[PDB]
Amino acid sequence: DDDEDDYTPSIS
Amino acid sequence: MQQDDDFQNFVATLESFKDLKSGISGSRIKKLTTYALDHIDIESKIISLIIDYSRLCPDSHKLGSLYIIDSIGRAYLDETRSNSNSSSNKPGTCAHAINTLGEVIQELLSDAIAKSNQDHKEKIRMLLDIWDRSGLFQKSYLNAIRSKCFAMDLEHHHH
Repeated sequence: DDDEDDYTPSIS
Repeated sequence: MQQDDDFQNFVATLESFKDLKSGISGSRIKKLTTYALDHIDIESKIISLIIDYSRLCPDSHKLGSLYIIDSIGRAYLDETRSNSNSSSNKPGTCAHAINTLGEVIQELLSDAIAKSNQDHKEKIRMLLDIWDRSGLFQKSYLNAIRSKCFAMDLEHHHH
């Protein structure tokens, strides 16, 4: 809801 | 640093996830993830909160539990892989932390696949590839992680 909702990690 | 009242901030951050409908909170996730990196000495209570949150919490919070576990989990192996923290006491390092998850990650994932929706299943799935890139040993990718039982318990189509 609040904040960086649905955060996403990533790597090549 | 240890069994101090510092834990309260880590608890209230976790509780702040429980308060959300999506259960995800990227900056807050990074807050307790960064304090966990600054101090592996409390990995014991930290690992206890992710497994307990991920098991009890709702389906969206299970997705968010795996975001936390991905952030703190990989960063623990990476940091210790980059530092002398890979050669210290068992508890209070990635050693006991990845060891603890290595025996129960099957509970968190299998339940999360069965509880979470197809889009959430995919977020976890990219997290598994991200964990295979990091090399985390918690690769308990048994058929329970496929959760094909709860998939047959529900409607589906692809033809």
